[PDB]
Amino acid sequence: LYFQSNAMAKSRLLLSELLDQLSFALCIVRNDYVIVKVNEYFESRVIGETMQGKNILELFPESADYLKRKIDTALVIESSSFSSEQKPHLMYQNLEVIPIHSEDGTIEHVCLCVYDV
Amino acid sequence: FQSNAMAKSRLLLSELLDQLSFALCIVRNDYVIVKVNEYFESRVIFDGETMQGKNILELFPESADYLKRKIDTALVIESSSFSSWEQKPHLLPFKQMYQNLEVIPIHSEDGTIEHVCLCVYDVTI
Amino acid sequence: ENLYFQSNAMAKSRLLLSELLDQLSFALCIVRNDYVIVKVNEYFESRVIMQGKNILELFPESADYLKRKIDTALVIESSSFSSEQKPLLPQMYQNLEVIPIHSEDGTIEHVCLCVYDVT
Amino acid sequence: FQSNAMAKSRLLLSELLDQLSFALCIVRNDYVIVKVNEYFESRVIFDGETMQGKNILELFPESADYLKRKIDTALVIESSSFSSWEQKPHLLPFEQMYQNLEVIPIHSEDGTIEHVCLCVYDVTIQ
Repeated sequence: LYFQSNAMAKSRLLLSELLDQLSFALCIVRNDYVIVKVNEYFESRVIGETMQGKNILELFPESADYLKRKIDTALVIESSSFSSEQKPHLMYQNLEVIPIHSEDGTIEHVCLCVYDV
Repeated sequence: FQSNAMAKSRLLLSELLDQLSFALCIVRNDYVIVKVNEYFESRVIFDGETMQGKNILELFPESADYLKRKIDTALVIESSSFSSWEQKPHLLPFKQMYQNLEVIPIHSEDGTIEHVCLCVYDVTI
Repeated sequence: ENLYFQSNAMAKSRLLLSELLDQLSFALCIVRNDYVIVKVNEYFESRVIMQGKNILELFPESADYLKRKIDTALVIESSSFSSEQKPLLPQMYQNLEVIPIHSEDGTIEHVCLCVYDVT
Repeated sequence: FQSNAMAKSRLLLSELLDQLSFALCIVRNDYVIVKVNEYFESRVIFDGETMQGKNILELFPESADYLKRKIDTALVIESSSFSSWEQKPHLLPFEQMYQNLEVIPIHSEDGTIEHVCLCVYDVTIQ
């Protein structure tokens, strides 16, 4: 580590570890279950043409029951959820669902985050 | 209220990680791959498992010429180098834009370069 | 952010890294049953005016709240993510996280403390 | 138990951020400070509010000579530079350790270099 090159490498390595640790899947779903926004991370690590602008329940029917509920919950109770095996075609995965309030106060969107464990 | 706060937070975090992500690979003197990061794995047809202990020149022959010169430069002048990617066959896909390549020598206890570190970055203009 | 020149890209890259670290930055120390501090963040030390001191002796106004939260974790043997604090450590909220540390035997000799900021 | 998984996790993260953190400062081409890290503030006598709209060369006079040569290099050769901090008085106050300095020019739409970025990195040997 006496050479500046080594220091440089260390940094790059550490940043790579930090980034790979915080890496998570993210998309935003409209209240008709369509995706208005997604991670390069989600798109590059799961399951046609592109995820942007289509149905989540139809993209992952293997967990469409589980998903509908977790989304439906958010927009009705209007709060975040946090769930505990595997819930996507990517020990397991954790899911987080945040409702997004419009300026009037109505939810028309939820944020979906899946974390690898 | 607190919901948009959480949402905006996850959104921001996500957007920084997407913009800071880069490919990283470590190779021996013989151009044998010893380490690779998740971003690298996901942008080549190969898994990191098969790539372990393979020669990067052999694994990517369309970029071998360019890559060898770049690695060899770092081995001989004994210092890191940073530049955009000169040669038309890119090692990695992009997903007008371009790619920077960084090459960093790793010195042994004795002083000699025994590994070198490659990082590829993606820029959109 | 006129990223056509390569120097501009590097500067963007650094500013972004800086932004991320600012975001993730938090205060961490580790105390034992004595309430003595045996480990602490550079972040923590650079943000309050430390190793070997008593966490309660250091922050007098908060001492009441701090003891509770520490002693909770070790009795439940589980974690305590919480906000509530009035008299916390140097509105703009500060969330607190306490995590027990099971020693080789199984009994808890330490807890981790984490304080976070929010805009 | 699960408790140790969380602790080690926070410790890991915490030690990663300690090692990746660096001081960052943007200066106009007349040496006037435009933007600065929280991490930079914490390690100088000044605070961010006070520093903004002031000349770096005036704020750290014992370092001005070295800093001007570094910033001017960027300004004239139109390129970034990276080296250890070579002058005896270090800008920032942090088993021997040493500091690295990176100067990066920033081009305007026109082409002209109107700001430069400064980043000070801390290394630790042995």
